[PDB]
Amino acid sequence: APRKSVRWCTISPAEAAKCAKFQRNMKKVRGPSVSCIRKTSSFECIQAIAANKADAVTLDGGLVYEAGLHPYKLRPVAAEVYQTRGKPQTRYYAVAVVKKGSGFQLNQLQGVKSCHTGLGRSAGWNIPIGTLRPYLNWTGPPEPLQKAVANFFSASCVPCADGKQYPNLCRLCAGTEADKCACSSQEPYFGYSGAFKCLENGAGDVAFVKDSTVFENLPDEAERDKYELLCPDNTRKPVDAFKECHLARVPSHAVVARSVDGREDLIWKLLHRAQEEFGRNKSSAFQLFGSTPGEQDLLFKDSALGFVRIPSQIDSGLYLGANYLTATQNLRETAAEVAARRERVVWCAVGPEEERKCKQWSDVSNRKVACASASTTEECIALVLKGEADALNLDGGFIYVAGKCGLVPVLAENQKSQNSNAPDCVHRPPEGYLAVAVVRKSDADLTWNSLSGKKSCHTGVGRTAAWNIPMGLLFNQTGSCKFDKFFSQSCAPGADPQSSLCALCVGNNENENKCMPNSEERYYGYTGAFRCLAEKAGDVAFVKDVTVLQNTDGKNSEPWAKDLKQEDFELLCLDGTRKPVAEAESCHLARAPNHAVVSQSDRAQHLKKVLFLQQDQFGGNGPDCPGKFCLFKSETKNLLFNDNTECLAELQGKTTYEQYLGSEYVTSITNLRRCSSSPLLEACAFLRA
Ligand SMILES: O=C([O-])C(=O)[O-]
Ligand SMILES: O=C([O-])C(=O)[O-]
Ligand SMILES: [Fe+3]
Ligand SMILES: [Fe+3]
Repeated sequence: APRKSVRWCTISPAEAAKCAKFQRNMKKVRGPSVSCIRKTSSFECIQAIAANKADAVTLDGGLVYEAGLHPYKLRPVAAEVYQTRGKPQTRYYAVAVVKKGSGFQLNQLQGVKSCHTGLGRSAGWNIPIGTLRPYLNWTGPPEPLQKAVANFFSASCVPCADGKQYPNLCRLCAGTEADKCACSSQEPYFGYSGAFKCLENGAGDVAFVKDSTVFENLPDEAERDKYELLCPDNTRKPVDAFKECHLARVPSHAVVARSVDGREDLIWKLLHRAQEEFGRNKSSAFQLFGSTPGEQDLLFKDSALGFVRIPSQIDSGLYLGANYLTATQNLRETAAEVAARRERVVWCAVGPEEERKCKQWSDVSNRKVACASASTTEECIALVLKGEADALNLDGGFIYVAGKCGLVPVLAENQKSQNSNAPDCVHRPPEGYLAVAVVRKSDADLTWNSLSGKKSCHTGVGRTAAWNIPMGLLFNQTGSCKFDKFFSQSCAPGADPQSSLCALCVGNNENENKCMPNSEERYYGYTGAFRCLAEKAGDVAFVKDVTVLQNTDGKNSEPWAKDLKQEDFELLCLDGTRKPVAEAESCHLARAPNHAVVSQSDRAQHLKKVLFLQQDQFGGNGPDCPGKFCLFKSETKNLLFNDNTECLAELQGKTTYEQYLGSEYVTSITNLRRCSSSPLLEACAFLRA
């Protein structure tokens, strides 16, 4: 029944002390007990936490990165919230502060003395150095980055820098005997504030710090006017114009904990009580976000508004973002590797079969396209968000998720529509597809109004024609969020493997991977959803009209398909009526938006280019189509794109998910959410907050 204490990790005496002050006042307030361990650098704490010696530590974005790397695998539990000069924030701008009357611009730092927070930190190293890589004249990875920087900066103070090999790196650092250049507050030039004393005490010429460090030290606007900011456009701007004059916007410091058995909630309990009891002028007996003048930013960031709990799918990569991640991974890659990645396009393929086709696409494209893969669509989208993949075609349902996370639709699928299959396609307005409810002509008993307790087949949970269109209509007539109870048993890949929804599913061939939301599940997709209805494992199938047409009347030859005939099938009309498959225009549940390709608004243009070429080579009228590759085909498995796609068309203006999906559907998707939400949809609300 009782639950233990959080062992907080400290890096230097002063910090140990404050930590003790913290433990003290905490028990005095009969709140969660703390313990204070002692190491000599955050790098040491990461190790200490990973080896189960400590439990938490506040870290800078840059170290969050290091922490989440393999051997350690830590994860950000809570993020500090900040000033903003406006609305509080979990992001800050890294900047380069300089004195007025020094003349040099950003592209002229060669030979200057520089003061840095510490080796490894966002705005004290990762951001400025990455920005200055182009002037470093440095090989790449085999050659130590430090050997590069040390040669550029005439002398600097970069705490934790191997001053033994690179003495120019520690040169300007003040600090007694072995105190000099320490990776803690021992070294007086450590952190946003030391980087500023090192600047202000005229020891260096430029300081790479946070957007507020100046104001944190110069309360009087007169003091400030003696300083300026190096803008990335080789101009200088006043210290208060950081929104415009910044090297970059990094994510806030965070409290990291182990990934397995890290006691996240003990940690959050602690912090929650601490803010409430000692945060913003709660107390006077102890102040959490305040430190001494000899040393600042002790334990946490002085004057942080508090913390926000970080959701649980969120790992360092998702936390940092593509942008930050890339630049950080960039300082550890050669110019060629970097350059390579920026020009290829990395598709995310979902599950085993999509990846094989992806591999073919790769070789046949002479690697203009490379591949990445994940078992589930959300996993692909996360890859798209960490920046490991660049795009993936998605169904209305998930276009919505992608959008909620800030990805935009690039181009949309255009099935072999019907008017003039001349060049129209790429400019043909996407016309969507009719979602329908299909039942066999046999069970003539069955109708819309008698679906209750019958068995059902679904393409997948989260998808338009299956999930989103019927479920949204039923939840209407039934007023209940009990989705797994409406239909007797069902198959809807992606559902709880232990719920009724996963009951009718079958897994792959030797029946493993039952219910998985990918091709492994034989009943996944519009095809699988139909097979289900057809192998008599289900009574009603929710797919788009065409699905019937493309698998009956010999068209599909797979054992199950072969003998089907469009005649054996009918459509359940909303008004209880029944019409044959072909009648669909007068008996559909709804008209959904074509699947569409999505990417970060960043890559969209490049992405569009490559896609327009690739599809011109192996597309619907691709010259090397049957020849060496057909992008839009896969033997009815609908791999990567639907097998009836003529081309990937323009969005006709609909450039945001809300515009693309349209008012109604976006709405209709939110109402349902009243019933359910997802860890991704949840992780993104935070990340895009
Ligand atoms: O933490 C740091 O050093 C930074 O943000 O620059
Ligand atoms: O993609 C789906 O599942 C659909 O359109 O029904
Ligand atoms: Fe920082
Ligand atoms: Fe769809």
